[PDB]
Amino acid sequence: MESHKHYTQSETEFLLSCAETDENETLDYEEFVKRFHEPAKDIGFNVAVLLTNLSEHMPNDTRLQTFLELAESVLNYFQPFLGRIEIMGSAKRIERVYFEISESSRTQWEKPQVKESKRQFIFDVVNEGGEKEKMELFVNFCEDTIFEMQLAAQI
Amino acid sequence: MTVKDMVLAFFSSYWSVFVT
Amino acid sequence: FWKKIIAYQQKLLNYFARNFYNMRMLALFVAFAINFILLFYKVSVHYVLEESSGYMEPTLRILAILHTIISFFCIIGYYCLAVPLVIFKREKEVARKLEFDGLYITEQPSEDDIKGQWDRLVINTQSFPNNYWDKFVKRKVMDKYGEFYGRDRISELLGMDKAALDFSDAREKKKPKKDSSLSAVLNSIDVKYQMWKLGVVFTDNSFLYLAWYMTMSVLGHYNNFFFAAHLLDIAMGFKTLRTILSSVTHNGKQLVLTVGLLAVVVYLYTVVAFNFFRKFYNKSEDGDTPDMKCDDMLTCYMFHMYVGVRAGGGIGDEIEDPAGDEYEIYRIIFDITFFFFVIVILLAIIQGLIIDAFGELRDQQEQVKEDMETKCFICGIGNDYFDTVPHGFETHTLQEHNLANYLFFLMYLINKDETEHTGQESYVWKMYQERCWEFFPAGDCFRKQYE
Amino acid sequence: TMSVLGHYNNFFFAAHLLDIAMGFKTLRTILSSVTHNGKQLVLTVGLLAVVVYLYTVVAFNFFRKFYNKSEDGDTPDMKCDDMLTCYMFHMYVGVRAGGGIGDEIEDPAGDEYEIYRIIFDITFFFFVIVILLAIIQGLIIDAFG
Amino acid sequence: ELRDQQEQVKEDMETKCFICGIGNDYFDTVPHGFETHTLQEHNLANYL
Ligand SMILES: [Ca+2]
Ligand SMILES: [Zn+2]
Ligand SMILES: [Zn+2]
Repeated sequence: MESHKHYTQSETEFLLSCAETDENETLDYEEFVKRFHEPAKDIGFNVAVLLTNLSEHMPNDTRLQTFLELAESVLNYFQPFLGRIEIMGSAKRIERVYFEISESSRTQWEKPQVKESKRQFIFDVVNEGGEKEKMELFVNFCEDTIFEMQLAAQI
Repeated sequence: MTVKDMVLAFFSSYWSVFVT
Repeated sequence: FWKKIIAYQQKLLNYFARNFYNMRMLALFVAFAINFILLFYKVSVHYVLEESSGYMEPTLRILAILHTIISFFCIIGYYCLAVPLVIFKREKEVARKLEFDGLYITEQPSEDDIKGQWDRLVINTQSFPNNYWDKFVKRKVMDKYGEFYGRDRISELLGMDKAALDFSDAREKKKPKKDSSLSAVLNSIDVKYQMWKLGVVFTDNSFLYLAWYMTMSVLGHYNNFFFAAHLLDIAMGFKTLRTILSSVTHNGKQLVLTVGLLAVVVYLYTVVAFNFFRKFYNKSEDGDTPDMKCDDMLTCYMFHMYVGVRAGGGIGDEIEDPAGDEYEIYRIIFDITFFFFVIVILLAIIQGLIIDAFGELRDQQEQVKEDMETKCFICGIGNDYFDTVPHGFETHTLQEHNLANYLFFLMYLINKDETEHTGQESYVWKMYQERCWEFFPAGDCFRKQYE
Repeated sequence: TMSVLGHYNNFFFAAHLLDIAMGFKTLRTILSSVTHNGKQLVLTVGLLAVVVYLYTVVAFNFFRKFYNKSEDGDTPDMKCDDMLTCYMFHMYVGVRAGGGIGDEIEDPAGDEYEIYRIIFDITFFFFVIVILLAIIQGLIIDAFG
Repeated sequence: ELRDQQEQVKEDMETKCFICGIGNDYFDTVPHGFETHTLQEHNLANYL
């Protein structure tokens, strides 16, 4: 953990003091990480989405920009994890809602079958698709895609 | 024997349209 | 016992589903090998394989056996990889139709569709929404059509009538513990739903294609020549030749009208020849052996359709020299008009129906590419507007309007909770439950909303 | 290599005329009509051959008494007594015949086959030299556009 | 030429109104605007 040159002296000494060292000088890193990283991931995701909302809804703020300068170190980890669903919420208001994206969800989306089905969908919707049902069939395609994605996930 | 009976057998089905 | 065999059959089914295309390509290669070794036949009324120093006669039989076996493997892996998805779509469509339109309630289907009539013996079964990740569709439809119609008149054709009565009765102090007897689950499984499921599968085109595949592979054992029909699987199964075959199968009807017009014109030419050119159709061999004449209408029509179309130079090159009087000019008009009207402007129509289709498919592809590259799929603003910030449109389609992000958001809303949603999540969930989709950005975005 | 081999034999200097195309780009506007598609052409040659093989096996199974290209009589040759020979005969004569394959074979006057062989020949004509050469000709005409 | 004529006719009836001739893009600011415009405001049947 000192050869990757990522953890400084203080971080190295902290991670060594945070070890189990239950008289045997041995640590089960499985439970160690599942204890010290699983809730850390969720709370870091929450702080990251908070900071992203603040940055996108309060620009030109140097008092916040200097805070972002120290926050990118943890904000970069959750970049392929925060979505931007620009919805129409309150009357005449484009609200940017965020949510969590599971690693399996972003893994089963890059499969060739789903990509080819999406390509064919875009094709036969741009060509012969209507206007009254464009979103209606987009949501039907979305439901079919997620169903086949769970099916390919439980196999 | 198929050079002549094919057209006759093909038209023998349209008798149900000729009756109506 | 039961657990150790179920956990094994599930793994076997998962293996067959994961390796569907691999076994498909392997069966294709086996058919290729069979048809290549079919290139070594001879005759002796008796078909004989006498062309090598052995090792070719028994290998054909073992390859045919292996091909039939692997085709059976494909027919059992398709039923485990693709059939759940099609039944999910069928259940989804029939359930939404029932809930939001009252199909089998107020707008009974007509006779011009088999799906609306075949989806009738599935709404009254016990496990109707087997693959819809919810079963509260019957509850929705009686609550929607319970007071406007007979409360019991709805549950009589939606099933569970006596079941719902017994459940409302058992809510009191009357409830036993149901027993589970091994080797006696045939009564527990729903037979009507399974019958409907097989009826849906036997209609699925992609399943009938494999069924025909199985028929030809089985007949290949009675005769070792039906394995040639398996080369059509390189086109009807793998979509690697669609760009080419979509040039002939795009028009369709136009081709049948062309074959239905060329034949009429050839029939007119045939009757004209029968009425005015008796002394010409004299295809005698060695002399004084008149044959292939015009003494019969059907024979003359067949002669025309078989020789004059394929002659490449009209019909005047397969008939006698038009030197006879009173016909020297009429037969010249006949032959040259046949040439100009049959193999010039009626094959040009077919050749333009084949050449225009390439352009039509290419134009469709370019239009699709332009609409996905010049507009956004969700908001549809345009590519030029987003190209004001350096490299704006691709960042817009990768962060703000990613279709994948919308898919994960829908999954998250469905799988998260019901009472833990925030304001926006509950708002979107209420619209999704009511199926309106005005929460999609119609013609505005976060960049057009602000500076 | 070709210029050196031209000394061992004075005919490899004919391969140097390909330099008017592969070296000088004065013929690219024309040659870019055939070399633009590429794969499509190989799929076409890989489909036409399959269709001709189907027609060949059909003929081998139902039209024995027709492939009788005898000269002077009583000299049977170029028959269908071999799969490879029949396949070669098809690929060499029926494709280039310009009128299908029914103009290089016997008259289909035999009973029980008078109609089946008519379908065979006319379908070969319409499917081999009509809609499989049209694909190649459209692959060449569309490339100019 | 005939295919181009058909596509031009379809585009002019689908991108513009027959009576006013404003355009399809302008009416696509209200959700599903153009078809409602051609079925309520500028219906040829209504004029007849
Ligand atoms: Ca809550
Ligand atoms: Zn957009
Ligand atoms: Zn108008």
